[PDB]
Parts: sequence; structure tokens; C-alpha cells
Amino acid sequence: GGNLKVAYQSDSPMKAQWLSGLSNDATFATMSGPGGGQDGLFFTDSGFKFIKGGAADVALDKESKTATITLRKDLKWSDGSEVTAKDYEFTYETIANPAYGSDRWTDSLANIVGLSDYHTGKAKTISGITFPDGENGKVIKVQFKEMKPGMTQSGNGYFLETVAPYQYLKDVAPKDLASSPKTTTKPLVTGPFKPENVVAGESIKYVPNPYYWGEKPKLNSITYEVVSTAKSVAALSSSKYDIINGMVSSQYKQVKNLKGYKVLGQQAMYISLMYYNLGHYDAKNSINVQDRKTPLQDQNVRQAIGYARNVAEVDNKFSNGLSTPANSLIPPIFKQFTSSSVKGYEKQDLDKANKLLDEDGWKLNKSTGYREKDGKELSLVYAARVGDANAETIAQNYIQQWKKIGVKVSLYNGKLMEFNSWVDHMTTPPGANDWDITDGSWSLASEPSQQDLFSAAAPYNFGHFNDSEITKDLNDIDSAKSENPTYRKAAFVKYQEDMNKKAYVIPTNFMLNYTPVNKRVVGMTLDYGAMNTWSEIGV
Amino acid sequence: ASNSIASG
Repeated sequence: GGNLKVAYQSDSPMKAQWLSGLSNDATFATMSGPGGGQDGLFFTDSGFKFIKGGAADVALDKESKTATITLRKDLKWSDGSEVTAKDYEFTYETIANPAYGSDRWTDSLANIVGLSDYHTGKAKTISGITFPDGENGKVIKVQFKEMKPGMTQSGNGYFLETVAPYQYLKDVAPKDLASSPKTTTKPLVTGPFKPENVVAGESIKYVPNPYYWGEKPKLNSITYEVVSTAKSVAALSSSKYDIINGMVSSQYKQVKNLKGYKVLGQQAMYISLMYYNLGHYDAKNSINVQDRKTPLQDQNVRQAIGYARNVAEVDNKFSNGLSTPANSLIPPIFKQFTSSSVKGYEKQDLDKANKLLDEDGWKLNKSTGYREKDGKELSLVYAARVGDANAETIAQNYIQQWKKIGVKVSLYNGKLMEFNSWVDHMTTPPGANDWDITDGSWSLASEPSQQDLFSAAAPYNFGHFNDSEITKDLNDIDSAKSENPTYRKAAFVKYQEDMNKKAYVIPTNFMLNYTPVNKRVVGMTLDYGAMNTWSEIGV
Repeated sequence: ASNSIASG
């Protein structure tokens, strides 16, 4: 078979990390696809509901309150060794034992019996994970405190879905694991291809994995590379890549203008949002602490800064119809849990913003054009990120809108922030105190609960709010009462309304994705529910 | 399936 050439659009170097628990970014998660997507276990239907037949099956027992995972008999690592029950449990240790440096702790994992006490070092094992046919068998039982309504769906976050190669990694010290060749350039994997070579920061050469249990691929090889935003269209014009994933909305018209490509589409499981920095993360106690001293402590300020943006004007000018101003944090793909009732910051309202600030005592100084409260000037730092050729223009455009409401906003270090640096800034405890506003974007988990973005114990709560109303909202969505979908829908609506009113974050955009595919390629798809794409693609 | 930080 053929030799496929794929890229992911990224202005930052690739961060190869083959262990899901230690990898935070969508870029490498996507590039890992041919190798098993960081060793994902379960197949799903097009509604993300688990089905039988993947690398493993999962069975829920709601009476016992357990999940039982059965790995295929012939599931192997790419060195021919068996994938075992212990490999599945070891994924949990990579997140829960703090020595590995994971940023993926969350209150969802507290619902596994014994896992909280393992995470704090009070227990030396995870009591709720046991092995009915031993560590070297194929079966794992996970004991919960309670079932959660999302457990039928991949991405639920209450039980994990990947394996880690424990026998391969057991003599690498936890503190060294993320930077070891064994999780970066020289991993074991379980997918239809294995990474024969990895060039740090740049590329992966994939060849078939002869130990794969499933459909054997048609292709001889796949190369997967990063390509910059400024070089992407020319790469398609010159046929440098057969497929490019992750392309920005601003290039969509150029891409449709090209001869020799089919352009695929999907509803993006995505949200972008503006964050306010309101606290710090306490690593010892695994808790967000909302104690930062800032004008952003004033609810009226948070709301005003949201109302002053012109997100619809930006989307109309630049996005080629692919971005839609978001009304809430729950995107359209989760159609059962959205409501046209919910009003957010999708319409600019400069008059309301100015009124809110006047009402809150932030009085305009007519000499300077900026507002003040008891001598404090309303000045903030905006950690805007590098993007496409329009990113500087768009960030300055928001600064200009904020000046209209008497808020002085300046870029972090007078420039846009590189992506890998920004991720370090956001995740490294205890968090930084030198930014006020930033923009985040998420390739969301395929189940709509946002515990793993905002729960009190999660470092992924980048602005470090900790609010009883929000915490009760998040818990209500996943409660036993939410096993009635009527109740869960109302809980989702309340959460969306409460997040918009508290305005600790402001929803920005929903999106459609697109991927150009050279006409020589057959079998590529963006359809959800396609489980064997990498084995089906050919030239 | 998990939440991942996107560059755009």
C-alpha cells in the first residue's frame, strides 16, 4: 500500500507525550491518532455511547456501582507484550500520584473508592481498583461511590479509557517519566500503526504495528508533521501533504478555492472562552483558592469586560462562517443540553458595560479616558495568544473596545504569547499572578459534563475560581437525580445561566471544523462513530 | 476521551 503524508497546523513545536495522563494539548493528541490516540480502549457509536468490539469492552453494574473492563485476549503492545489489567490501573497512577507531574487531577476521580486517599499518599494502593483474574489478566473492576449519568458515554471522566505500558516504564522514576525517551521518542503503543521514528518538535513516521488485533491497515506508512499557519495553504498547493488537520477558520475560503482537494466538515466538539485570573491552585490540598486581589473581584467589572467585546463583528470579518459567537459553555454538538433560552455575551453592549462600571463606582477620569476607584486605575494585563495572521489585529481590536468602556488593557510583555509557554503558565502550580485576562480553547471530551474543566480540585480551572453555587451546579448535573434526563437538562440550563451571571469566564465561540483531503485519498472521514479510519484509508 | 487544550 501507499505512503500518506499528514500534517497538523501548529505554530509551536510538537510536544510528543504518548501517555494520555501527562499530555494536555490537542495537537499531539491528534497526531497520536494512527498509534491508537494515546492508547484509547473503547469503541463508540456516532452518539459517543460505548459499544462492544474495540480494544476492550466496559460493562456497568448500577446495583453494585461498578465498571468492569475486559481487555481483548490478543491486545498487545507494539513490542509483542501483553496489555494487562495492571496497564489499565497504571494510567490512574500516572494522573493521581503527584510525582509524575500530571495536570489532570479532577473531582471526577474522587468518586472511585480509595482514589482520593491514594492521591494524597494516605493509601499506597487504589483500593477501588481490583483484578478478578490478577494483574497479568485481562479484567479490571472499578468500584465507584455512585454511578453518574454520563458513564454510558466516552469522555465521561469518571473512569479512564487508556492503558500505559507498566512493564516498559516501571524502572523510570516518576519525576523523569514525562521527559523519558520511553514516553516521547521511543514509546510502546497499541494502535494500528507504531511510531518507528519521532523527531522531537516536528514529526512522526508511522509503520504498521504487526501485533495489532484488529483490521490491518491498507497503507505502508504515514508521516505526520507540524506545519505553520503561514505555510499551510502553499503546502496544499504544492501537494506537500495529503491531509492537514487543525486549520484555522480564516483560511477556509482559500482552501475551498484549491483544485485537487475534497473538504470534509464536522461540528467541532469545541469551546473558546475568555478567562479571568481570580486565585491560585493549592497543590498540597488539590484545591483552587479564589483569593487573588484584583479589580476582577468585582462582578460588574467581569460582566462589563464581556459586554464590551465585539465577537460577532470579529467572526463576521475573519471566520468565513465557521465560528459562531457562543451563548454559553455547552456547544451545539451536545444538542440535548443546549437552550436558545440562554443569553450570554454574544451581542456587544457598550452602553450596558459603561452603566455597570458607573454603578459599581469605577468613575471615568476624563483627563486620561480610563476609570478609577478610590485612586486605583482600572488597568489589566491581557495574555493574548499567538494565532494566525489576524491574531494581533483581533487582540488590538478587543483592547480598543475595552478603551471605549474606560478599561486600560495591555498585552503580556507587549506581545502575543507562544502556545507551549502559555500552557506552562496556565498549568504550573500555584498559577501566576501576572496576568488578568486570557483566552483558552478546548477540544472537549465527548460527554458534556464540565467537571474536568472547572471542578474545585482541577488545575484545568485556569483562573482558580471556587464557588459554592458553581460546584453545586456541576455536581447536580452528574447526580443520581440527573439519571432523569428532564432533571439533567434543567441542571445544565442552570449551570449555563449561573456561569454567565458569575462571569468568572465568558464564552467566546462555537465552531465547525474542516479538513482538506487530496483526491487521491480514499477512506478519510470526519464522521463521528468511525472506528477504523486508520485501517481504512488508502491511496 | 478527554479535554485537550487547543491552540486556536
